[PDB]
Amino acid sequence: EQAFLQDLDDFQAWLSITQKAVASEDMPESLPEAEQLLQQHAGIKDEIDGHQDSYQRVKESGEKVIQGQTDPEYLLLGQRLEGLDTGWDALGRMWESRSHTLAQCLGFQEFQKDAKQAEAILSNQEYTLAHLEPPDSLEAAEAGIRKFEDFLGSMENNRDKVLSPVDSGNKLVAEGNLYSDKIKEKVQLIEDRHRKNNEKAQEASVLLRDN
Repeated sequence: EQAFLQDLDDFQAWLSITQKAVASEDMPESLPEAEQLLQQHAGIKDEIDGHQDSYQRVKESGEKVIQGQTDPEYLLLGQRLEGLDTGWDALGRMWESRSHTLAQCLGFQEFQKDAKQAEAILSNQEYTLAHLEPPDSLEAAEAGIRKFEDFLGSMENNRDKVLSPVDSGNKLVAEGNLYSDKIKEKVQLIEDRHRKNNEKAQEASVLLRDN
């Protein structure tokens, strides 16, 4: 009564250790962290699939071992095997659930990074659109117009960087991501500033041309 027990002891311990790791409530707070946890979770899956076969052998053998036995040792071993089946199923579900949550966390972190980039682009656009300098001379007049044209060119260049988080955000919300509240709010503010900047830039274009 050694090889079987050792393996049971071993698997149960591995199970206990893996359930704990998966039971973690640690939520990513950065995109690199989010990628880290995903990697670790992926590794845990490999360990789980790697233990499946041995789990089955222990399960099936456990039944034969206790079968027909009446000594306390076997009755206790029998209860222990019930635990194993439970913990094994519990682990599977815990993993799936944990995997599900980290994916959402990766999605939100990515969005957060892109959303912050768009906010910066937008703040800068707002700064430029905030004040127009009256030409002190012909040289200044040419410079103003030209500088603004390049500005308009950059608005067009960053267009994708601004709209990107809007599309990724809405999609996250559409998938029912757990951060939806924060995401909805940030997506709206971006959309609104993007809309206002464009309108304000169109008016400015006219101003610089007719004055």
